[PDB]
Amino acid sequence: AMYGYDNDSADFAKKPPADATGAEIYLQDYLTIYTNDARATTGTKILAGFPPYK
Amino acid sequence: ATAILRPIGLHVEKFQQTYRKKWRFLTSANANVILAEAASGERPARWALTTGMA
Repeated sequence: AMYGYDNDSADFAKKPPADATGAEIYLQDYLTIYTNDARATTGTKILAGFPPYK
Repeated sequence: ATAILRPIGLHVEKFQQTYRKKWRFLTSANANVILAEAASGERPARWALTTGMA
């Protein structure tokens, strides 16, 4: 998306390089917080919920 | 000594003119996209990147 395809690519027109145009790009990778799923855990369970990430 | 003739030179008339206009233009905010322009005669096949800069 930033720099575009090679001039001989069949898909050249699909991504006009933002380094040339200065156009906006959508980001798709987002911070995700995990915690254990104890629904099927046998024995001693850790039931601490989530960390207070806020 | 009194001069009855002096080198006044040619008679040349100079004319200055000024032209003014006021225009109001509307432009469209075009997307920056890539268009293919096929080869034609001496014109090679090329990619074109559009703008809204009128």
